[PDB]
This record gives sequence, C-alpha cells and structure tokens, in this order.
Amino acid sequence: GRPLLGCTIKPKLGLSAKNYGRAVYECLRGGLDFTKDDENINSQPFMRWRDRFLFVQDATETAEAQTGERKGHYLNVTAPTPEEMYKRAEFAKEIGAPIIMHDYITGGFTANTGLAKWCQDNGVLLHIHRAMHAVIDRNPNHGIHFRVLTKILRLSGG
Amino acid sequence: YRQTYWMPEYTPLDSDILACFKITPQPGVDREEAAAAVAAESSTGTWTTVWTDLLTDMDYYKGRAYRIEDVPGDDAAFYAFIAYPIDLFEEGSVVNVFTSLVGNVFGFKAVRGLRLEDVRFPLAYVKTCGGPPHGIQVERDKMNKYGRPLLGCTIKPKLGLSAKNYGRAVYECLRGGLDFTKDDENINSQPFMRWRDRFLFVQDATETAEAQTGERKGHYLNVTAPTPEEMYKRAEFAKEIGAPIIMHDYITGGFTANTGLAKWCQDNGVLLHIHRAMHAVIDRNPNHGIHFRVLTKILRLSGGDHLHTGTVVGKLEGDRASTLGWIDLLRESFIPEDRSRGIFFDQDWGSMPGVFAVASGGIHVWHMPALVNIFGDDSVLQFGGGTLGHPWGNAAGAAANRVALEACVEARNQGRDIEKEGKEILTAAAQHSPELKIAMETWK
Amino acid sequence: YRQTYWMPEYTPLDSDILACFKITPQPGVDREEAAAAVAAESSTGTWTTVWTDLLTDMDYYKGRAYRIEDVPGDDAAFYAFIAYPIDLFEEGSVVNVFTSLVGNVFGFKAVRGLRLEDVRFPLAYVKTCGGPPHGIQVERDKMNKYGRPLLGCTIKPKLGLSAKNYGRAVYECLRGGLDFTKDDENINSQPFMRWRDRFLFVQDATETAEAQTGERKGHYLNVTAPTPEEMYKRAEFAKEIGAPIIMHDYITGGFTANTGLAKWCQDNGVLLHIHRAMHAVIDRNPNHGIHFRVLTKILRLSGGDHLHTGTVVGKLEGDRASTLGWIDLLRESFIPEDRSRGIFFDQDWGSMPGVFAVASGGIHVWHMPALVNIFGDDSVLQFGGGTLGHPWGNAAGAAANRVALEACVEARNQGRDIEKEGKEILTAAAQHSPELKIAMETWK
Amino acid sequence: YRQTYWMPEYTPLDSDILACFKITPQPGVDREEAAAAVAAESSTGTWTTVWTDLLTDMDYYKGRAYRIEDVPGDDAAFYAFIAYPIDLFEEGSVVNVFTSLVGNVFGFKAVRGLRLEDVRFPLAYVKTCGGPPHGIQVERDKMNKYGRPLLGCTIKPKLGLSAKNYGRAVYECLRGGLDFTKDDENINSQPFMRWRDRFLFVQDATETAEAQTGERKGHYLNVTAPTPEEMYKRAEFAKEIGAPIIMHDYITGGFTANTGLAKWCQDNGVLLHIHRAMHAVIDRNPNHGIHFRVLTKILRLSGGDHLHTGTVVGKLEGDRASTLGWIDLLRESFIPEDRSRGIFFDQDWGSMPGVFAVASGGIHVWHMPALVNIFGDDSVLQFGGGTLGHPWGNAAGAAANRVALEACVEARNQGRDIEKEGKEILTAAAQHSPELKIAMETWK
Amino acid sequence: YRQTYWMPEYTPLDSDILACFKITPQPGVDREEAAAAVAAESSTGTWTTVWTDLLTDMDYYKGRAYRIEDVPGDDAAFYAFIAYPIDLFEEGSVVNVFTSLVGNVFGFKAVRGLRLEDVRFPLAYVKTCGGPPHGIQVERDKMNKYGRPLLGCTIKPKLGLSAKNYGRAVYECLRGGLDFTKDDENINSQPFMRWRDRFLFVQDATETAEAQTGERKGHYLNVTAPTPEEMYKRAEFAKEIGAPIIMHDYITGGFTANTGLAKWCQDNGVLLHIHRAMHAVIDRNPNHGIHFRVLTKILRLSGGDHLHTGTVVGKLEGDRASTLGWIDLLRESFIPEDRSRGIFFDQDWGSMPGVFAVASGGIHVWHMPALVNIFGDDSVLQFGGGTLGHPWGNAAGAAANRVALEACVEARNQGRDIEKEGKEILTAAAQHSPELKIAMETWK
Amino acid sequence: EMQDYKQSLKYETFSYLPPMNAERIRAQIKYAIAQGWSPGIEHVEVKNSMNQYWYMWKLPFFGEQNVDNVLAEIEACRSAYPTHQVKLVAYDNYAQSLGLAFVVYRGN
Repeated sequence: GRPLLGCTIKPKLGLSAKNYGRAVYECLRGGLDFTKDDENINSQPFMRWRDRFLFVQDATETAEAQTGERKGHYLNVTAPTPEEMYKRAEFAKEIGAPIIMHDYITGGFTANTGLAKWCQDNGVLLHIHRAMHAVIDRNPNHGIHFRVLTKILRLSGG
Repeated sequence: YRQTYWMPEYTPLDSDILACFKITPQPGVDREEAAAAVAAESSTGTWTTVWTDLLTDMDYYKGRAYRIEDVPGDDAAFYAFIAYPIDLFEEGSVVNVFTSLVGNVFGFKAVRGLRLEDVRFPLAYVKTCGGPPHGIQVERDKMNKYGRPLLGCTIKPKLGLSAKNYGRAVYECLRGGLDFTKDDENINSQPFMRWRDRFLFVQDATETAEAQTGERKGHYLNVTAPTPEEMYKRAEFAKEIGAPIIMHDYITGGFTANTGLAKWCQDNGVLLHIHRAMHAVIDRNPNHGIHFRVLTKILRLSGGDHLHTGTVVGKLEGDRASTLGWIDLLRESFIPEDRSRGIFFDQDWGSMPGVFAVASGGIHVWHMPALVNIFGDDSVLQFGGGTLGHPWGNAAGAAANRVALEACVEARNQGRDIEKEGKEILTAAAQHSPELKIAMETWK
Repeated sequence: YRQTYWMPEYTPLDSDILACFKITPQPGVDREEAAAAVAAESSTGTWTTVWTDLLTDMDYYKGRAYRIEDVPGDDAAFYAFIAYPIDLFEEGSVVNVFTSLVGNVFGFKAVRGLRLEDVRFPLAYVKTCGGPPHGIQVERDKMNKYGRPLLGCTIKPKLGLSAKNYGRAVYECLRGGLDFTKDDENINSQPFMRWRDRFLFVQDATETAEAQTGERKGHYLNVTAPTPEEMYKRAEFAKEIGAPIIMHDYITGGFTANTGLAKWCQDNGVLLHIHRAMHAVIDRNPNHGIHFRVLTKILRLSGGDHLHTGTVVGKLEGDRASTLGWIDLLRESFIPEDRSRGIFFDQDWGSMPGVFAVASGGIHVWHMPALVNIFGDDSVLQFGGGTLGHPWGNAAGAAANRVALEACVEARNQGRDIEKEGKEILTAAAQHSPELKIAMETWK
Repeated sequence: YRQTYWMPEYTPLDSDILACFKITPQPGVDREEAAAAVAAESSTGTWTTVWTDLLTDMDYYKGRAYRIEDVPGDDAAFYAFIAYPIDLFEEGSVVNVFTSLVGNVFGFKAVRGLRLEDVRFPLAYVKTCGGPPHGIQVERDKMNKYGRPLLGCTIKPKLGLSAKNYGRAVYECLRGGLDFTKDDENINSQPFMRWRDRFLFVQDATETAEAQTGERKGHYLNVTAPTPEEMYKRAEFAKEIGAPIIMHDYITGGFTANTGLAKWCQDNGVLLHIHRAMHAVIDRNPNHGIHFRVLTKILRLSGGDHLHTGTVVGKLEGDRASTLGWIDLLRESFIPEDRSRGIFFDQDWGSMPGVFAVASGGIHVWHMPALVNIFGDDSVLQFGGGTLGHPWGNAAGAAANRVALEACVEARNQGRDIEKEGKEILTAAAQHSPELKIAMETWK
Repeated sequence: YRQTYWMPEYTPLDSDILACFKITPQPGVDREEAAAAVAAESSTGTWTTVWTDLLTDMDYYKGRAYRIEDVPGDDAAFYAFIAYPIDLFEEGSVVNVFTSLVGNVFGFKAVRGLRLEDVRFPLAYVKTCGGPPHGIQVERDKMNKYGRPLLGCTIKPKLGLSAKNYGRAVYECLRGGLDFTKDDENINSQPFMRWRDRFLFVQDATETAEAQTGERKGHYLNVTAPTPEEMYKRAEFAKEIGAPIIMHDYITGGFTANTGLAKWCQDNGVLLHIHRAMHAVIDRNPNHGIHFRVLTKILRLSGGDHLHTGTVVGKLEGDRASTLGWIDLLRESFIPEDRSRGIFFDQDWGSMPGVFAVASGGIHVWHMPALVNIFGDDSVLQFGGGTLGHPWGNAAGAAANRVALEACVEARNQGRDIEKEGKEILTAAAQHSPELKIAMETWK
Repeated sequence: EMQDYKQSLKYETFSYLPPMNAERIRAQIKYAIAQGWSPGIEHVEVKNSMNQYWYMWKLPFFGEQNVDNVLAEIEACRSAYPTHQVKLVAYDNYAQSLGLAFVVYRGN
C-alpha cells in the first residue's frame, strides 16, 4: 500500500565497518525500509566486505527488532571475479541478508545473469544499480537507449 | 668480482627491495668486496660467467651494493646496503623473499659474522601480500573494547592439566577480568590433553565467563600442527565451536603455514594470535643472525593480529630504542628512518592494518604504569605469573590486574605522569581493591 | 631451583627424549643451576609453584638434567644432558618436539650462549613419524640406478631464464649425462618465469633427454609456496605432468609444511629433494644455535629422500668428523655414540629408510675421487659450476662429470686408492674422453 | 627344523612382539620342535629353503621360540614363548598383528590344541595405534560423573519393540536413575524397527530423561552394519542428532571396521561402547583358541571407551584371578607379570587411556556390594533383568539400583567392609527407598 | 523354559532360517531344555517375561527348536534343529544373521560345548545379498580361460622382499605358466615393502608376463587394511593401475568390510580373491565352534570370486566327505541334504553364481592327478612350495606345473582313470618336459 | 584470612573502579578533547547493554571544547532516560576507532 523507502549511506569513502553500520542502524530505525551500499563499496582497504556484511546484518537485525518492520540493506556483491561475487552473495545469505546489490553494466551482463539465477535459486532479493549508463544512453545521436538497457536488465534478472 | 655487483652511483628505485647487512668480515678482506659478495650470493650466487648467463639481462637480474657505512662503536664491522629489483621475487611470498635474502649468504666463509639488520619492503610488494587478517582497529570493533590495553594470561603449568582442569583455570582467569587467556606454544595436542577436548572445554569456559561478566572473552587456541591439514582442521573446529581467536607459532610452524593460516583467518573472520617461539636462536647474537625487526616485518606481511614484541621494561633505559623502533614498525603506517631506534629505511605500509603488540614475561602490577606509558592503548599485556601466583586465586589476580590497568589508564587520561606517580596511583586504586592491594603486597 | 629439576642419580628411560646443550654461562653462575634452567625452561618454564602445579604430577611432567660434562678445549662452556619423557610431546610432531626444546631456552639471560648439540629420538617416537617418503633403496629401485653415486646440477643463473631457456639448459644438462638437475631455492614462481611454465617445459626437457639417452631422468621441481594450498597444487601438477621428483625448502618453508609435503609424497609416489636454505643462520655460530646434526635428524623424521649435507672436501682434514657423523646420522640405521664425530647419543632408527646425501658447492672433476671415497655410492653429487662452466657446453660438462664418476667408481671397485691415484685415474679416463680432458684443463 | 627357528639363548628386545602359546602337542612329538613350528608358521610358514629365501635376511625376518615352560597341573601341555621383531607387522594394524599371529598356526596337525595365552605389545608399537577415542577420565569429564561406577541397562526383549515402544522403555529406564541404556548386539536395523527411527526416538527419550532428571544421559546406539559405509552413515546420523555414545560389535563386525569406527569416534568426539559378541567361540575352550586377555589388548589397541569383561561375581572365589588380570590389562597403565592372574608378560601402555569395564549378565541388587568392591569406581554395571523385572516398572528398578549404588559407594568411602556388611547396608538404604526394598524382596 | 521356545510339532516355513547346533550338554541336563536354551539365547536371550514382552507378538518373534537327533558315534552330544523367522534379521546382512546366531549361545554354561554345524539360508534371504561380485563363469569369460583348473602361487618368503624383488618373483612365476600369483595374508603394507610400491611393481610384472606369454595374468593384491577408508583406497589404486583381481581376509578383516569390498568389486568389475585366515580358531574343535561349511555359506553370501577350501588330498580317504560337501555348497546351485557329507539342510541358491575353489598347502606335481579328479575344472590350484622350490627357478616350476595340469586334463578328457594312471601320465608328459621331469625328481 | 571474589556484571573500561563523579567525568572529557577526539553519548537498556549499537544521544559533539556542555548533555540523557545505561565515547576519525569508551551510569 505504499512505495518503499531507501537511502544511500554517505560519504562514499572513509567509514569503517562499525561506523557504516552505525549510520545504517539509525537510518533503518528511523523508518526507511532499506539502506543502500554505494556502487563504489564492494571491498576497500578501509572497509572489508566481510566486516561490512557482518556489521550491516547486526545493524539491520537491531533496527528490525526495535521497530517491528522488516529491514534490509542492498549489500554490494560486485566483485573482480564471479567466484568472489558468488562467495559474497553466499556469505550474505549465510548471515541472513534479505537483499544484495549488483552493478549490472560495469560488473557485466553474464555476471548479472548468473547472480540473478543464483538469487532466484536461493531466495535472495537483488537490487540493481545502473552505474556507467550515462556513457551509453546520454548522447542523442549515438548510443543505446536506457529503455533498451531496462529491457535487457529485466531479461537478465533483478 | 668488484666492478660487477656493486655500484656506488646506483640510485635505488622506489619499487626496489633494500636490505641492510651488518658484515663482520675476516681481517684484511675488502669492504666493497664483501658487500658485493653478500649482494651476489643473495641474488645470483656466483661470479664465473657461464654461457647461460649471456642468455639473460645480467645488468637487471642482480642485486647490487650501493652504500657502505661504518658501524658506530664497532671498527670490525661495516654496514652494507643492497638493492634488489622487485622482479626477483614471487609476488606475495614472504617465504620467497626470505629465502632469496638468507639462503646462503650467512654461510659465507670470508666473513666472521653476518647480520640482516633491516629490509625495505616497497609499497608495490606490500600491496600484494594479504597482511594481517583483521588488524588492530577491526579487532577492537569486533571485540567491543576501546580506550585501554588488552589483558592476557598464559595458563601454567605448561604440562599436566587435563582438558577440564585447564578449562577451570581459563574460566577463573577470564571471569576475573582478563580479556584473553593464552595457550602455551607447547600445547597443541598432547597425550595428557587432546586438542579437541582443549577446544571444547576452553570454549565452554570462555562462554561461561562471558555470560557471567558481560564482556567479550577469548582464548588463543593453538592450531600449530605437524601438518597443514591438521592445522586447518583445528582452526575449522575452533570456528565451528565459536572460538573468536586462535594462536600459531609462525617461526617453528613455518612462514608458508603461517601465511596460509592468516589467509584462512581473513577469509573466516577468526582473529590470529602469533607467538614468536625460537626467535632467540636467530635474533640474539649481535654479529650473526636476522633481526627481530626484520622478523616483525615478515610476520606482519604474512598476517597476524597479535605479536609478541617484548616487555620493553625488561631492558635498561639506554637499550629500549630498538624495541620501540620495531614496535613502531609493527603498529604504525609509516616509520621514518631512525638510526638511533635501528630503523635503517623509510618503511611505507600504506593501508595495511597494524598488529597488536604483546608484552609478556616476568611482568606484574608494579611494571604496569611503565607498561601503559610505553605501549599505549594499542597493546596486549600478558600476566602469567602476575595472575596465577595471586594468593587468592586466578580470578582475584585478574581483578587486581584489571583494576590497576583501569586506574593507570584514567591517570594517564587525566594528564598525570603515571611513571612518576605510579606507586601513589596504585595505592589509591588499592584503597578500593583488596585483591589489588594484596597483589602489590605479594609482588613488592 | 636446584634440587627440583636436576637429578644426578636419574637413569634415563629408553623411551625418554634426550637433549645435549652446550651452555656458555655467565661467569660466576652455577653449572647445575644453568643445566636445571635449560631443563625447566624447555619443559615447564617456571620455578614458582602455583596452585595449578599441585593439580598435576610434578615429578613426572618435567625435564631433568642428569649429567654435566666439561667441554674439551673450552673451559668457559659445559655440556648439559637433559632427559624428557615421551609423554611431553605430540606423537609424530617434529614441530612440537622442536618447539618444546628451543622455544625460550635460547633467550635465557643467565647464559652467554646456548647450543643444542644432539637430541636422542627414541625408537618409540621414531616409529610414529612417517619418515622419508621412499628412502635410498626404494628410490634406487624406482630410478633403476645402482652401483654409483647420483649426479645433479643446479641451473644457473638463478635469475633471468624464461621457461623455455631454463628448459633448454636442463635438457642439455640431462642429455649430457647427469641423472638430475636442480631448481634453485629461489625459483618457485617469479614474474620472469611462472611455476606452471617451469613444470611444463622442464617435463618436456626431461622426457626428451630420457628418450635420447636411455636413462631415467628427473628435475627437483621447487614446490615451496607462500601457502600450503599453493604448494599442494604445485606438487599435484608435477605428479600430473609426470615429474618423478620435487624439491622443498624445509627450513624457510616450515617444518609443518615439509611434513605435510613428505606425507603427500609418500602417498603419491613422488620423490622429495630437500634443500637446507637458511641453515647457516642457525648452525654456524659455535656458541649459540642448533646443530646441523639435530637439523638432519629433524629433517629425516619429517620426511625427505635427498638432503644437502655439505661437500666434506670443503673443510680441512682435521674438521671432517662432525660432517661424517651427521652423514651417518642421515644414512645409517644405527649410529653408536662417538664424541670425536660429535655423536653424543646412541641413535636407533629401526626400519626407517635412509636419506641420500647431497654434496654441492664449488666442487668439480678434481674433487671427485675424494668425493667418491668419502661419500660412497649412496650420495648425490651436484655440479653447478662444474657443468655450466664447461667451454663446450652443458652436455659436454655433464659427459665429463659422468665419465669421471664411472672411472672413479671402477677404480674403487678394483681396489685402488682412488684418492692417492686420482690424477692418474682421471688422466687415463681422459685418454678416451676429450670433454673430460678439457674439463680438467679448465678447472686445474 | 629345530636349530633354525628356536634360540634358547636369544634375549628378546624391548621392541619385540612376544607371544605365549599353550601347546597341547600330539604325544611323542618334541616340545622344542612344536615351539619352533608355531614360531615358523606364525612368521614364515615353511622350513624348506627356496632360492627366494636367500635374497632376504633370514636371521632377522623370522619368529623365534626362546623359552619353554611346563604348564602347572597339565603334564600334556607346555608353554611356548616366541619373540617377533616389530618390523614384521604393519604399524598400527591390530588386524595385521592378529593375522600374522593366528592365521595358520591353529590348523597345525602335529598339535592336539593351541591356545594363544598372552601377547606383549611393546610401547613402540603401542604409540602407533590410535587407542581408545576418549578414555575413562576424558569420558568422566565429558559426562560430568565422578566418584561412583556408571549404571547401564540392556533393553529387553531383544525382539518386537517398535521405535516408540523401545524409546518408551529407554525413557523410563533413564529417568529412573541409570546413566546409560544399551542397544542389544542384535539390534542394528530390523524390519520391525529401523535404525533411523531407533536413533530419533532414542535421542528424544534421552533428551526428555536428561531434562527431567538433571543428569547427563546416553544410549549405546548400535552402528554395526553390513557395510562400513552404512556404519559410518549411522554414526554420522547419531552425531547429527546429538547422541553422545554409540555401540559396535568389534568381533563380528570386524577389527578393521572397529578400528575405523574408533578413529572416527576420536575425530568426532563420540563415545564408543564395545560389545564382545561371539567371544565365547574363541576364548572358552581351555586347550584351543585365543584368550580374552589377548582379545582385550586387541580391543584397547583398536579403540573403545567401554568393554564387556564379565561380572566376576559369576565365577567361584578360586577362579577370579584371570578376570581380574584382564581387567587390569584393560584399565591400568602398567601391568606387571603375574602368573597367578594369568599375566605372562610385563605390559607397558604408556599414555594410552584406560577403558571402562562393563559387568553384565544375571546381576542384581544383591551382587552389588561385591561388584563395587571388585570393580571400583571405574566400571559400568549393567542391569537388564535387575531393572526390567522390577514389579513397579523400569523407573522404579533404576531408582532401586541407583540408591543401592550410592549407598554402597558411601559405605566403601566410610571404610566399611561392604561385602561383609552388604545386607545391613542395603537394608539401611531400603529404610529410605521403598523401590529398593521391593527390589530386594523380588530378587532375594 | 520348556513349553515356551521348543515346538516338536512346528513345521518350518520355506522362508525360515534354520540352524543346526551340535550340543554337548552337561551330564544330567535335559536335551529339549538345552535345545530351547540355544533357541532362546540366539533369538530373545531370556525366559523371565517382563512387561515389555507383552507389548510384542511373542508367538512370532522367537526361535523355536523343532527336532532333536542323536549324533552318530557320540552318545554325549545331540543335534538341535532351530527355526528362525526371516523377520528377525536385517535384509542382506550376513553380519546381523551371524551375530543373532552366535552372539551369546556359545557362552552358555549348561553345555560343555556348542558347535554350529549347518545353517539354511532361504531363497528369499539369499536374493537380498549381493553375493559374489562376478562368479565362476563370468570370471572365466573375463579371463578367457576354459577347460582346465586355474593355477596360482603364493610368493614366499612372507617377509623381507622389497617391492622390486617381490615383483621379480611374481614376474618369473607368471611367465612360467601360472595364471595367478598370490599376495600373502600378512602382506598388506609393511615398512620393508609399502602397498603402493607393491601394487605398482606387481602390475608392471603382470603386464610384462602377459605380454611375453600371450595369456591373461593376475595377482591377488591384498587390500586388507586397518580402516575401510584405507581398504577402499588400495582397491581403487589397484583398479586405477589395472589390476584385475585383489585379495581380502574376510574373517580377520571383518564381515562388514568384506561385504563392502565385495559390493565395490561388483560395482567396479574387479575380481575378489578371499583368504580364510584364522578359520582354524573357529572350525577346528569338534565340540565347540562354527563349521567351515557355515563359514563358506557366509562368505559366498557376502561376496567373493575365490575361496580357500583345503586341498582335500591332505586328509585320509575316509575323511573327505565334509570337505566335498562344503565344496558343493560353495560351487553348486542346489545342494541336497547329505548326512554323510555333512549337509544337514537342502540349500537352494537360485541364480547366485558359484565361487572358485582354491586348494593350497603342501601340494605339488604328484598330488595333481588326484587334485584334478577331485576338484574338476572349476578350481584354482596353488603351488607355493611346488613352484618356488624348483631347482631351475620359479619359471621352470610354473612350466612344470602347467605341463602337468594340461596333461592331466587331457588324460581325464580321454576317459582315463587319472588317479590310477597318474604316474604313467606324468612320466609321459615329462618325456617332453625336462622342467616337469626334474620337478618330479625333486618332489618324489 | 583469604577473601572470596564476589562475582558481578561488569561494563568494560573503568567498570572495575568506583563509579565516577563529576570531577572524574570532567577530567575524562578534557582528555578526550585534548586528544582531538569527538565526544559522544549513547544509551541502551541494561539487558541490552552488550549490544554493539546503542541509542545515540543527539549527534557527536564535533569540535566541542566545553566539558561543561558535555557533562550537561550526559545529565540530560540520564534525565530523559532514567532506567537506561549511559555511555561516554570519543571518536577517533584518523584511526576510525574509539579512543575512549566507558559507562557513566550503570543502569537500574
């Protein structure tokens, strides 16, 4: 009966796992249904992906317990390798994260299709970010339209 | 031999691996000759040009000595500085770098002694190794501990305790106030106490102490094993039972095994405590061996969350600089060159997290203000005797140590000279802590 | 401290682990006190009796010093003999025994230096370890080689060769007559030459040389890796491509990793060559360290088919006894006590197979009669310079070495004094071997 | 035949395997000849020297008879003592040792009967086998039970009970006071009751009884299976459902299967109860077979936490020594030679943990003071009839047995002669236990 | 006790398991009472009715004695015939049937001795077990051997041969003419000869002999192992190297392990040779034990292609009937009851393939016509001494045995009385075979 | 003469010392501001004291230099939530960790 509410945790840079979690926790306990990992955040030296997933799951569980509403965080599983992406998605499922996020253009259509099939198999929701889409769909005389990109994305899975 | 492998004019690249060797040569041999000898035997190992030598780029694939310095106070020794291209080593292999550096040069017959003092790891090679699985800050976030050094204890005796009795020592030690207890470097799996029973009873004791105290608890469960398969099995069992930290002997166990275990710990979210057993056969002799600062660099490259570094207070006031220098090497992101502290090269670590400093051996409540002032908050203080020798028991000893630690930390935060006022601060704390008071009475 | 951990009257059990320590104590300290100190710090590590000590059998679980002897020619040092119950160690863990023996005792401040001279492994503990995967006789049966020492060569330079160029050195070396070639301790996988390409091209060269000669060929492919997973992967790839032998660095790689690799080699029927890199930082100092005979015992306990032991001829005639003693320790089933050769304990090996002795470093055709007379048939002679420095190439150098070896073996079999008549024997062989003749002309 | 395989002068080595055979020879044949015959047929099996014999060290690889003794009270039999080198057997293979000893010698036609009385396992061979997975003390620590013998019960009838009905017998038996219940040696998986349903309902009953009593409970779930795959599957399911102990038939199931299951139990922390089914076809005949003391040694070598040993009280007062001797063999670390108790060899076990003694068969509340006095605290007393035949039910019978056990243990602790005062002690206990009183009334 | 578990009127069902027990009771006890005692203790084990007994169908789930017969020539013993419902046992579990039959009845104190003479396996239970992996006819089809018995040899000595020397005995034995060679029951993996080296060198020798002869060759590689995992690994390695047949010790190894290995052999197309080690401790005593005919039924139920049955010629002419009876039990599809041959029950096997009969022990060229006449073509004749003791070598001995076998087979085919004319036939064959002639000269 | 250890729940750093008064709290806050750290205030139920994430009191006091206002905010948090445990923290941005963390009121 209502649109869902999300939020992108900012700044894109500098937050440790616990500080990012303590932003996500207040955002979720305030009333948003979801928070969002940035398209840049998959696993950086200042914040590793496993610590991200653990602290984010802790914050999401705490907010859900304190509010009474189902909570989620689009945990970014975009990885240099499909093996790493599948490992991150499996860890998210193991810790109980209900939704993950992928960059379907920069990550690749093959990788996005594989991740979507895995998500359908494992019952994990998939949030899709459209990073880079502007290098393709902005020029009015040369490129591929975002409507075609949308058809491609919904065919692939998300 | 001379003109070929030592270039005074050579300026070392930022990606070059630099090594400093203290050469105590045989009397009469040339300093530049000995420097080129260490450079050659650590890089190529020969001088006679064979036909296969001409198939390679000899100007590139060789180690070169670029600087010779006098050793202050020792006229019989000199410092040799050697540059190594990054191409000479496997990427991310402390084992390969260590082998290339120390395989044969220490057996050189034209020198009376050879010491590897410092090694410069360029940021390019640093970025390849996994490094510490978690690091100081991530470990602090996981354990929910801030603003004070961590407290540990070695369970003694090293021999005889069954699984349940060892657990009933660990339980009282943890419930007394120590953040951690420590398995000895000898205890991996003995006939009197098997490793699985160790892990089970230790986890039971840790969980009971955590429930009864309200603070996160841990035990460095030793996973050093005869085989890597056994080590991985023990670490996996520790994770399965929920142990938050394990311990490895990175020298006796091996650098390859330590690197594999560190990678597994980073993968599985398990903290890694590192013990430095045997380090004395290597780093004690002043004229022959490899320095503990080099060993510390190697360990932090391989991976580890804790590392024994010495108690610092155990040396005289005029012999603390090298220990402080390798402490900075272990903990800090960038350590400038410091000849007084024994830092021969600028060492840039980039984003690699630091490693907790562990002080252990013959230290009790009296050394504690000095320990706090020297180490800071990012350290682990181990009290084996200072906790088990308490007349009222392990719990009382741990409570005494914790009260002393909190009092010293608050005194430092208030701006007091904790080393100058240590006795007054400890007495004021003991006015509210009978266990602490009797602890000072015992160890005065 | 005295009465508690040293018993002059104690008679050591046949299952007890015995260790001999050369103690160079600080002047004025008591010899028995220092002996008990090594015994305690290597077994329990403390003297202050705590309440947990009374929960155990203190009379049993402790190391005791039972004999003190003078060091001949050194009034400042004495020999301490310590007995350890077999119960103090994990069964089949050279890592655990080594840690228990050398973890902390070398950092003792009341002694100026500590050397571990000899360690007695009882047959009961010996029967638990896997030992060498194949052994001398099984390796001889597999390679179909009898009646002569084996010939090896280290491919040089250590740096720069691509996979194909390294293979085209190995191919000529093998087709010239050497039974084996050797990967250097530095070469595991470098940017200029990756390990998989090494293994493939080396196997191609070995197969080609075997086909063109009619003799079984091999290459000690280095599987020393940053991680045990990588090491096992490299060994499995070597087996998959059909390499009959691999090489490991058992000190730098680690004792745990070496034991695991030896068990894998015994399981998969792959021969294991062991290199002793870094051994000099440990065994060179006469007053502080652990002896290479102890390292040899540890290596043969862990597992290995070959082991570097030194060239023997590289020392003076009056300094060969210790090398011969550890050679006997490595190769023979039972080595009686011999103070002249440095064997402090009777060492019973039972049925554990011997390990091939490897002589390498600065040896050529002239040392060869002495090498044969000293080592016997059960040894591997390595010719890096003596093969690659041949003016006619690697194949000609290998042919020269093989002809010299066969001539010396036949001369020994005929009953001649090969060391006394070495020049005559080599000249007579060179009358039929121009390559051998030019080899002596080069290396005279 | 004579001079070749029996040496009166031979002194057996501490690593030699020694076997004692009671030979009942055909009249007229030579005692030394028969001894050499057992030695040869158990080691080499032939006397005719073939050309392949000369390829081996015949002096070493053979069993030798070194002593012949008269059998007290039997002029028609003599004792043959044979020494076997440790090299003749696979390390850690009770199967191989047993086969080598008893493969063909019992079919010898020149003897009327052959009995294997005792076998000496040297500490060197003992250290290789895994032994009991947990042992008496570790099992006591895990179950949190001290100071009294354990109580068990066999669920009867052996046939007909569904899974739920068997569970509703086990539940009342456990909630009555017995520490354990026992699956019969016949019950592994029958059409009337499948093994998975057994395991599920038994675990439900055990958990309910543990919750309602406050004491750790267990059931020896039988995992004896037609195939090792099925056995491992059943054991894994027991671990998955949380069963703390399983049971195996180590003779009918096989020594290889029992050793594998014991290794799995040691790996997975599951206690192992061992039943001795079929042992009577082997150990009953006084002149032909293998003794139950040898079977007990074999079982404790293979691995097991419990073992049936007999009720001791079931024999006359003058026939208890052999049972006590094999009880000591099963439980104690070192059993000196005792001809009166049937211990022919000094048996050193080292650090291998003991195995709980199980007494079962026709024993009730009246035998109990004698059972306590004979077995001590380190034993398990099984009451099948003495619990199920109680007029008030399984729970009442178990309560009666537990009350009697506690009363007898306290009486022994007070220094009373429990066997002399058994009736008085039991009556005094029954003054507070109507179930116990009616139990004695039933079984008087 | 009497009326409850023995029914004279009961007619046994075609699906009932029938067992015949020779009871040697204590003097004065009733025959029917003892029969009911064996029936009860082998089925339910008790007489006292408990409350759990009333929850089951007691009339169904019990073993009943239906017939008692006198033992001819023994007035102190009688035959007890007991019927067991098929519902009492796990389907396809020789282990469970064997346990149910012999778990406790042999320990009965009211009988002086108990022998299990025969057991009737109904076709319904027979159809459930896998049976022999291949069978006689399928093995003949695979090996391409028809019209003559197979020839085998046990490689001796049992001790000392290295892998290559054992292989160089096997190679000459096979190339001489024997279809198979045999690993001893002692040889699975010993320190002097490891199992992998055994398998590799044996496969090399077998392949060489097959190539040089033109006949399919095999070696019963022993896969009896301490653990089922090790056994399966050895069998898988044998299949990987291409060995067509392996060997197991089905009694010492265990019935569960043997059944698993037989199922694996049926799955993987590997022939299974079965050795009957230890069988004498069980089947030798005439008044206590389980008969070798019952053991043969159990083995063929479990699975196996070959089985040792005895040489038949080794007994007197008046003691051959039982051996022939169990030979028929092993080989034939339906064996009618025969009291003279010891067949107490009609045994219908249906479609289960037969098992090759193996004759071994002290047999040479002279016994051979009798061996052929007794065993027929469907048997394996083993010549350990008769091949290795040949003065001209293993190949010559094998050639002699093969020539004698072919001559005897042709003589039987021609209609001659080979036993009556054995000397003439062998001499006529030796007129064309010097090896055979010298073989008879040696073994006359 | 030996005295037993009385077991009780603890609250990390400074919980083994007597509860701080205004002077000690002010000294700790002064230390936090002297190290360049940002003081922060958190609160949570006593049963949920072990939570990794506590309820944040307003926002961290970035650049705050007045220990009096820090203590006044502590007291305001106590007044608004009287049954909750209250903790004082100091954020270290360079290390991405907490330079100081201890409870002021132990709850009830």
